[PDB]
Amino acid sequence: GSSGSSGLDIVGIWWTVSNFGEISGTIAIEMDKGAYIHALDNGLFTLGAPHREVDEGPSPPEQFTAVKLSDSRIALKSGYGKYLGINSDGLVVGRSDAIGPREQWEPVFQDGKMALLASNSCFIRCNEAGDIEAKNKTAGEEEMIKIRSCAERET
Repeated sequence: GSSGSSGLDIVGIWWTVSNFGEISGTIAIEMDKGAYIHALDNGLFTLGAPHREVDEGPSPPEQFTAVKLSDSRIALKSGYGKYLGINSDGLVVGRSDAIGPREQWEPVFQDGKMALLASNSCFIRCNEAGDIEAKNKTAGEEEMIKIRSCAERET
């Protein structure tokens, strides 16, 4: 050991992005410490169980496909084959094969931090019960997520 890639948090085949321009293609998001955003067939989303190992990749449904559009907006595609669109109530759901307003997203980056902001001018997070909904504009400490990419590197 004593060599590899110091500076960027890389795990297995996923590396943390630096800016929006880097956030492209298949990517994975992490809300909790180890837990990832899971998807449901019924049309809901809950926090999936965390990983026991240190170096491991997320599940097929846990992963999401990012797509650049405009105005620093990217489209997320659930592993099931749908687009992550926020409901009227404010619950992160995925039941549409199109890129609508609710499907549109707007990532942020301040002092290194970052948070997935919905089209309703509000961030998103999950609860202990497993209810993923959009929170107020206020960005809490837990609200901070870790965006990871698994695209072609330059090494």
